[PDB]
Order: sequence, then structure tokens, then C-alpha cells
Amino acid sequence: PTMEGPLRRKTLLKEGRKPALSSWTRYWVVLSGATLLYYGAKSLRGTDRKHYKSTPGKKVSIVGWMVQLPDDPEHPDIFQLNNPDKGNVYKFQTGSRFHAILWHKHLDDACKSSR
Amino acid sequence: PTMEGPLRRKTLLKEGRKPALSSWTRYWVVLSGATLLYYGAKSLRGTDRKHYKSTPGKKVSIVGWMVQLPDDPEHPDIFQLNNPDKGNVYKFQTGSRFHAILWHKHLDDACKSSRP
Repeated sequence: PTMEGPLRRKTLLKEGRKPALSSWTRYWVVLSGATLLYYGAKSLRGTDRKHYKSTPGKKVSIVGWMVQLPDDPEHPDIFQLNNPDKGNVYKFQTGSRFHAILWHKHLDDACKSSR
Repeated sequence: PTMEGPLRRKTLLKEGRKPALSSWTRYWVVLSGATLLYYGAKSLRGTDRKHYKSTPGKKVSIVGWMVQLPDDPEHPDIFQLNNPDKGNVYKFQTGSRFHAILWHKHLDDACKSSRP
């Protein structure tokens, strides 16, 4: 894998419309090639790999997607991810600005890879 | 900084001898150049950067130190750090094998890097 770590994701737009409720969801996320694999939480607290499931609940290719880093002091650990038509848009919390920068780098490489 | 993250540290040896008391302590650790800066936890809730203090509690140069990855299925998220004479030895829990490998990479470079 290129990158792994505990992330919280919030859906801002799905199929071009705002979800009724856009709350944060805890996941262990693995970026393998240009594919994101998401592992749901086993409990309500914890950020170690063991606090998340063994089988992925979601698998998404991000080839051609776009990732952005907002440089927002109010939310220092966030990055945003959008599919090509910007109909599916997500924000991710990483726990720190450093990890937001690190994820942005690897995600940007993946979005721009050919496949 | 080259690397940052929440780590738990345990001291195995200090000045060549096992400490009387030893346990896992939570820290936000920042590798800046060849220096590790440690920020203790503000409270009991400690995963995000904001859960740790703003002023560092420890500052340690690791130039000439050695870091090791044990490849131990029993403790997949551990890496060990040793000072030059191996009198000060620590183990660190990172939460995942992936982060243990990542920290090892950056620490190994730092141990072979420059002194200010």
C-alpha cells in the first residue's frame, strides 16, 4: 500500500446533491495503487489498525479524481476529495495538518496515475 | 518536519539498566531534522494533534542512533530505538505495521543525517 491510516469522512455531495445528514464516519483507509479501501470501526473509540474491521466495507477507484488542501486554520487536518464531475464530494479529517499534507500528496499522485 | 504522529513509548533501558518502573506513555512526536520533539497528552483523550500539548516536554537528537523493525506478528506496530552505546533503548507503538515501517524509514534517515 502507498498510504494507510485512520481517517474520518464526511459526504458533502452524493450524485450532485447534499445528503440529508452529513456527519463524520470513522474508518481505517488504505490507498493501494489508485484504489481506496475503507474498513469500518469495530467500536466507538480508537485509531489503531486493530480498532477497525478486517474486511473492507467500501472499495473505490480514484483515477481522475481531484484532491484539495484548504489551508484553513479553523480545520487544519482536512482535505477534500471530488470525483471527476464533482457530483461526489467528501471531506476527510486526519487528526493533524501533517497527515493532511501527507495524504494529499499520495492521493494527488493516485488521482493523476494512468488506468 | 519530516514526520509527525501519535506514538506510545516505553523505556527498556536507561544508562544501561532497566528502569524500576516502565509503562507505555502517550506522546505526539515530531521529527524535525534529526531531533525528536515529544509533546505529552493534555488529557485522557489522545489521538489528534490537538489532544497533545503545545510546548514540548522532551527534545532529543538522534544523530548516530539506530532504529530497528522487529517483524514480529505479535506486535506488528512496534519499532525499537537505541542510542549510540545502546544504553538507552526504547520501544514505540505506532498503531499499525504501516506506520511502524513509515517511522522506521524516516528515523533511519535521521540517524544518518546531520547535526546542527
